[PDB]
Amino acid sequence: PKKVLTGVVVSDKMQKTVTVLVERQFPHPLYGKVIKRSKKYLAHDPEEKYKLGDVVEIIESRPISKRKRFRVLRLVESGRMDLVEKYLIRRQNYQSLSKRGGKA
Amino acid sequence: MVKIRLARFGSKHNPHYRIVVTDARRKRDGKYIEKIGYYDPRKTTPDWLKVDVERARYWLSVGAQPTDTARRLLRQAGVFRQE
Amino acid sequence: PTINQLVRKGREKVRKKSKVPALKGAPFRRGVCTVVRTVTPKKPNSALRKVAKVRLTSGYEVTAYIPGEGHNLQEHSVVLIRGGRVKDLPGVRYHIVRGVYDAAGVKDRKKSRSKYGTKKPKEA
Amino acid sequence: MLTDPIADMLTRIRNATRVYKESTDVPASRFKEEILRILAREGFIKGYERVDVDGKPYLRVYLKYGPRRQGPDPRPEQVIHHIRRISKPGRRVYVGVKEIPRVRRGLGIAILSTSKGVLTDREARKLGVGGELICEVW
Amino acid sequence: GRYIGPVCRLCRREGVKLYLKGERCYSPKCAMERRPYPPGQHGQKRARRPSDYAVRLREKQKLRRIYGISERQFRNLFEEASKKKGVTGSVFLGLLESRLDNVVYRLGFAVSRRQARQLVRHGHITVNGRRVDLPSYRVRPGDEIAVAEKSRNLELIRQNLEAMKGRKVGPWLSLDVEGMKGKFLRLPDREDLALPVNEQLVIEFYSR
Amino acid sequence: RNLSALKRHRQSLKRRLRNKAKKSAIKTLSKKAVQLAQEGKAEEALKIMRKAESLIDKAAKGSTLHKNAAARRKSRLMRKVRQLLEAAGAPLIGGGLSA
RNA sequence: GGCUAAUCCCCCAUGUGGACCCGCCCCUUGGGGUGUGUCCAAAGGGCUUUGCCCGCUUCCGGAUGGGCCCGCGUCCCAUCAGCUAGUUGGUGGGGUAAUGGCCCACCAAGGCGACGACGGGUAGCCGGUCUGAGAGGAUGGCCGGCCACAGGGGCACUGAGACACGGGCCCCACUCCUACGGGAGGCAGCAGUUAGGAAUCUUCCGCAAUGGGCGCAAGCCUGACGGAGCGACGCCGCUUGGAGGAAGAAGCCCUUCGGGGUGUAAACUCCUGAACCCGGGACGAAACCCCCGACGAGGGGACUGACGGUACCGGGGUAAUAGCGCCGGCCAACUCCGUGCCAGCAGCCGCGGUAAUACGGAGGGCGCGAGCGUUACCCGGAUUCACUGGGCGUAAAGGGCGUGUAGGCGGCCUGGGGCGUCCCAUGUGAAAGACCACGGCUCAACCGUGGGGGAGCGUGGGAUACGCUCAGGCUAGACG
Ligand SMILES: [K+]
Ligand SMILES: [K+]
Ligand SMILES: [K+]
Ligand SMILES: [K+]
Ligand SMILES: [K+]
Ligand SMILES: [K+]
Ligand SMILES: [K+]
Ligand SMILES: [K+]
Ligand SMILES: [K+]
Ligand SMILES: [K+]
Ligand SMILES: [K+]
Ligand SMILES: [K+]
Ligand SMILES: [K+]
Ligand SMILES: [K+]
Ligand SMILES: [K+]
Ligand SMILES: [K+]
Ligand SMILES: [K+]
Ligand SMILES: [K+]
Ligand SMILES: [K+]
Ligand SMILES: [K+]
Ligand SMILES: [K+]
Ligand SMILES: [K+]
Ligand SMILES: [K+]
Ligand SMILES: [K+]
Ligand SMILES: [K+]
Ligand SMILES: [K+]
Ligand SMILES: [K+]
Ligand SMILES: [Mg+2]
Ligand SMILES: [Mg+2]
Ligand SMILES: [Mg+2]
Ligand SMILES: [Mg+2]
Ligand SMILES: [Mg+2]
Ligand SMILES: [Mg+2]
Ligand SMILES: [Mg+2]
Ligand SMILES: [Mg+2]
Ligand SMILES: [Mg+2]
Ligand SMILES: [Mg+2]
Ligand SMILES: [Mg+2]
Ligand SMILES: [Mg+2]
Ligand SMILES: [Mg+2]
Ligand SMILES: [Mg+2]
Ligand SMILES: [Mg+2]
Ligand SMILES: [Mg+2]
Ligand SMILES: [Mg+2]
Ligand SMILES: [Mg+2]
Ligand SMILES: [Mg+2]
Ligand SMILES: [Mg+2]
Ligand SMILES: [Mg+2]
Ligand SMILES: [Mg+2]
Ligand SMILES: [Mg+2]
Ligand SMILES: [Mg+2]
Ligand SMILES: [Mg+2]
Ligand SMILES: [Mg+2]
Ligand SMILES: [Mg+2]
Ligand SMILES: [Mg+2]
Ligand SMILES: [Mg+2]
Ligand SMILES: [Mg+2]
Ligand SMILES: [Mg+2]
Ligand SMILES: [Mg+2]
Ligand SMILES: [Mg+2]
Ligand SMILES: [Mg+2]
Ligand SMILES: [Mg+2]
Ligand SMILES: [Mg+2]
Ligand SMILES: [Mg+2]
Ligand SMILES: [Mg+2]
Ligand SMILES: [Mg+2]
Ligand SMILES: [Mg+2]
Ligand SMILES: [Mg+2]
Ligand SMILES: [Mg+2]
Ligand SMILES: [Mg+2]
Ligand SMILES: [Mg+2]
Ligand SMILES: [Mg+2]
Ligand SMILES: [Mg+2]
Ligand SMILES: [Mg+2]
Ligand SMILES: [Mg+2]
Ligand SMILES: [Mg+2]
Ligand SMILES: [Mg+2]
Ligand SMILES: [Mg+2]
Ligand SMILES: [Mg+2]
Ligand SMILES: [Mg+2]
Ligand SMILES: [Mg+2]
Ligand SMILES: [Mg+2]
Ligand SMILES: [Mg+2]
Ligand SMILES: [Mg+2]
Ligand SMILES: [Mg+2]
Ligand SMILES: [Mg+2]
Ligand SMILES: [Mg+2]
Ligand SMILES: [Mg+2]
Ligand SMILES: [Mg+2]
Ligand SMILES: [Mg+2]
Ligand SMILES: [Mg+2]
Ligand SMILES: [Mg+2]
Ligand SMILES: [Mg+2]
Ligand SMILES: [Mg+2]
Ligand SMILES: [Zn+2]
Repeated sequence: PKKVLTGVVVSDKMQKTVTVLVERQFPHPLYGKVIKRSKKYLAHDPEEKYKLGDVVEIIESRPISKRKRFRVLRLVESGRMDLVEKYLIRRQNYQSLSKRGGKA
Repeated sequence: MVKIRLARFGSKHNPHYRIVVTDARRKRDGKYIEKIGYYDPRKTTPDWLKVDVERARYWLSVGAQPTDTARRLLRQAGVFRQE
Repeated sequence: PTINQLVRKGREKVRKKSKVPALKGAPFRRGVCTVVRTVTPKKPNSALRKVAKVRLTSGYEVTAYIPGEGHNLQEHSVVLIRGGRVKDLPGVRYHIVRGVYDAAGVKDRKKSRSKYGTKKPKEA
Repeated sequence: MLTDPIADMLTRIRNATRVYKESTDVPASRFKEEILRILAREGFIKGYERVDVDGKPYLRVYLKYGPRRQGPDPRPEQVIHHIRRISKPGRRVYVGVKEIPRVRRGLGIAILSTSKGVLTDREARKLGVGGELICEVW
Repeated sequence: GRYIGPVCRLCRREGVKLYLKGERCYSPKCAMERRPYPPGQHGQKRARRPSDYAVRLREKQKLRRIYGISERQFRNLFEEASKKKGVTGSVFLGLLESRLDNVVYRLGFAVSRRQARQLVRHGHITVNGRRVDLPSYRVRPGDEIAVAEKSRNLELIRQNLEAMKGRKVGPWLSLDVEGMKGKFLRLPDREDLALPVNEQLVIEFYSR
Repeated sequence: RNLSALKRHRQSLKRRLRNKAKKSAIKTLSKKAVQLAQEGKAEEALKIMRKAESLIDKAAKGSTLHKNAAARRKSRLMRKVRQLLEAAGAPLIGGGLSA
């Protein structure tokens, strides 16, 4: 069945497209500990209906573009930037770990 | 087209075929679609030929084309006997 | 380390390094003898051991021990080498196979003959 | 705070028994109490009871031991020879019924936590369920 | 290859009596009956406390040297025994005992195992009618091991089978001295066999 | 010193020229139609559109276009023509365009 | 340049139907229906010739095969940390069987990265295989599946299908032909040659069988395949003899010079009788086809064997290959002579400088046997990368200290949810292999039939203790 995923909209600076961050949890194959890895999906939002901070369902779809095979199925829960926050920061720390400038 | 034929399985001088449904283009001992019997040309045992005639009839009903030898074997097991 | 740590860095597998760059892993390599000297063993021992600098097809040049009572390896002998160092002569890590190519077998050998390329003593 | 209250308890007990204490108090939690019941029923402790140390709820855990002994060191054998935490914050361990262990060819027990409540490796095997392997005791 | 050579020296090294000759092994000429000490220039010297290894080695070498089987074949049987269900030691002895060349010896068609081997290779034996000349052929419970009809008139088979008139046969077998045939009733139980061997040590030798 | 199957190469070349030509026609008329429609010439543009439609379906009779390739072309054609017309309007000869 | 046939190409017609545009209905991404308009069909051949066969056209469906897309999984280096402009997305096109920046205009300014982007190294992936108690480690040869390539690079044509190993075009490198303008070619098919290498076979037989292409069929093609050949390369089976033979030949080796060992071993005696010589001699092969019947069901008859005069059965019949490593400890097996830190041995510890069980030989002995050793490489032992299953005061190992980001982890009670977790059913998990059983070659290797498993993933249903999440509460942590 068309895979359905739930996630948070972390970007919407694109036309009719939003970025959804989907987390997942599983037992490390050798160390057991439940670890939590995640991935971002560019989902189709033709009505520009979804905004930053929405937790949405996403459904496997027919290609809309390269790098874009999912459509926003529906809104699960509105606004909640606490999630958008983790992301933004986790990305900001990247500056402070190379050779140039950054923030601690 | 798809066929019903014999795939070789025994060993040197010890042939044992498998009556099989497969695409005509596949190598003979390659991936078949279904096994519907087996055949020992040297009748080394009382059970040298078995054919799932209900199944044979199915494939035959969908286009499967038997080899002249496969047909010969299927007949022997009353695949075409309409009596 | 903590499990979180093993999850973050994991264990590191041990890479085993060779003692026989007879290249291609190959069981044997062919070469030609450059020099055919003699060497002095280390500390505990003393004697005149027969070595041989060899230029391998492997595209290598290394010293290889010449086992047995007596040989016949000049400055252009075609030799076949195998793995096997000589604990006394640091730097010698291969043996010449007495019985192949130019390195003749040992004569009047009667025990461990196969290890010295000496055919079964004729006669009855 | 304690990072693992069940391990804290398993140890308070491990410790108390090594110096043959009478009882031992542990901060109370339903889950902890639930584990004691198995502990009691299988005859590892004499039982326990809710009490109020100071102003907060605890659980006197009446320990139990064998008889005095012969020769040097008369100290009695332990009822709880071994009591170890298996699942832990940082590394939770879950098992399927087909994967439930067998502590000392049966002479010991494993305490799982299932959706059918806290059970021993048999109560679990019986009800045909598995869950979080909490600890083993023998 | 099946060895082929001085057999009594094997008795001398194992210190026990193996019957690689049938008669003579019951006679005051048995060598074991007059030189129970190992062969070679040191047979009479003071034996040194054997090593745990030596003990196991010697013990297995004894059991194998009894059936005249190759270390190769021998090892394969043991592995097969180890795989099968049941006490490996016994199952091992059952299999070793199910070898036609051995069964032919048990039924007294031959004086020794090495003789029963030749009687098989040369067709003088039969299994359920059809002839078999494979010393290693495995007799199963219910089979009938007989002498080849064309062979029933052999000076050697005459003697051997005559001498059988009167002798008893293993509880797992059953001879018929008249018709020159017998039957493998069932796999011999450990108790039935009385070999000077501790199969336990053997299983350990292959455990190393 | 070789295979008489060089024949397939000869045949291919004729078949190639045969296809190339059928298509050139299709394109040329297709444009012609789109152009007339764009200029408001309805009766004229539809008239030509039908040839195009016909040539396309015909090309599909054999292995020139075959498939849904014709379908695709007819579609894109009738759409561009119907739309270009509607920007002045009045589909006279009511050629291929359905009511 | 000229002539000409067709199942070659084209035009008109017929419209079951189908395609396209627009509308309406159901359905929900471009699925199904309906209406008007437009557009689109075809090929003949053979006869036992007027009734069948082979074939043609359009459409719906089946079956097989395949394209594209998505989740998760898939080595080493962070002494590679920033990467990106068709780049990321949008609108409109083009292109295709089809989605898509696949391609193109135009607009936006995005996309990716420590959960390792980008870069560098290495590498076809898998079923499986080897090893291991397992977890795991290593591996991907044969066989089966998928992918990629066909001298190197690029490209399209034809076609249901190709960007085509024995098709085409261009560039490049090479070989050959050349009357110097210009042409020809590609064994990573079978066999073979040459080069490289430690090392890898026959320019064999057959199309009898299984399979494939074309043909109504007869039949043709098939280095696919079925066989044979070479190589102990591996596995399995088998032989070089069996029984009797001296308080024990000779020779050889030790010796307390009494004697001890090789050893029932030999010679001998009797028995069987591998090799070899005769006779017989196969399964694999019954279909296609023909006749009857209806070209069906059914019945009947005929042809056909490379392997091969091989397997195997019967008769006769000789007593007739044994080697290799090792014997100081680990490690099973000891003495003499020779040599004198020499000649040499050596896996580690070590051995030899005058009486060496360690060097060399001999006698004897242990091991294994058509093999035995050696080298190389993988797993093991090695809980020595420790998940199972390790450690850091002095053995290697605590960061010089703090502050703190991400992350990891989280006290007590109640409730909702049910992501983790657990349960049931179900689908999937090809065949081969592996396991068990029975069975076919005299056994076995090998092979056939059958059975039993299986983690993971999809779907439906269920549980809610623990973890997570949401909501509320508490004061024992923390803070004031
Ligand atoms: K950045
Ligand atoms: K069908
Ligand atoms: K054409
Ligand atoms: K012409
Ligand atoms: K119409
Ligand atoms: K169809
Ligand atoms: K299909
Ligand atoms: K499909
Ligand atoms: K587009
Ligand atoms: K384990
Ligand atoms: K692996
Ligand atoms: K791999
Ligand atoms: K693997
Ligand atoms: K045909
Ligand atoms: K018929
Ligand atoms: K014969
Ligand atoms: K002889
Ligand atoms: K001397
Ligand atoms: K000395
Ligand atoms: K010595
Ligand atoms: K020596
Ligand atoms: K290792
Ligand atoms: K330090
Ligand atoms: K520092
Ligand atoms: K709840
Ligand atoms: K395995
Ligand atoms: K499932
Ligand atoms: Mg937006
Ligand atoms: Mg995901
Ligand atoms: Mg020295
Ligand atoms: Mg070495
Ligand atoms: Mg030596
Ligand atoms: Mg067993
Ligand atoms: Mg072991
Ligand atoms: Mg042609
Ligand atoms: Mg033009
Ligand atoms: Mg002309
Ligand atoms: Mg119509
Ligand atoms: Mg419609
Ligand atoms: Mg309509
Ligand atoms: Mg009209
Ligand atoms: Mg028409
Ligand atoms: Mg006609
Ligand atoms: Mg588009
Ligand atoms: Mg399109
Ligand atoms: Mg692009
Ligand atoms: Mg940027
Ligand atoms: Mg490569
Ligand atoms: Mg291990
Ligand atoms: Mg295993
Ligand atoms: Mg494994
Ligand atoms: Mg393969
Ligand atoms: Mg090439
Ligand atoms: Mg075609
Ligand atoms: Mg085409
Ligand atoms: Mg081609
Ligand atoms: Mg290709
Ligand atoms: Mg070629
Ligand atoms: Mg060469
Ligand atoms: Mg053929
Ligand atoms: Mg054929
Ligand atoms: Mg003598
Ligand atoms: Mg004898
Ligand atoms: Mg005879
Ligand atoms: Mg005779
Ligand atoms: Mg034929
Ligand atoms: Mg006729
Ligand atoms: Mg007729
Ligand atoms: Mg018939
Ligand atoms: Mg020893
Ligand atoms: Mg001297
Ligand atoms: Mg000297
Ligand atoms: Mg000396
Ligand atoms: Mg000694
Ligand atoms: Mg030694
Ligand atoms: Mg390990
Ligand atoms: Mg650990
Ligand atoms: Mg350590
Ligand atoms: Mg230190
Ligand atoms: Mg410090
Ligand atoms: Mg801090
Ligand atoms: Mg924090
Ligand atoms: Mg908590
Ligand atoms: Mg948290
Ligand atoms: Mg759930
Ligand atoms: Mg399942
Ligand atoms: Mg399978
Ligand atoms: Mg059998
Ligand atoms: Mg099977
Ligand atoms: Mg399961
Ligand atoms: Mg479910
Ligand atoms: Mg609930
Ligand atoms: Mg809750
Ligand atoms: Mg709260
Ligand atoms: Zn004896």
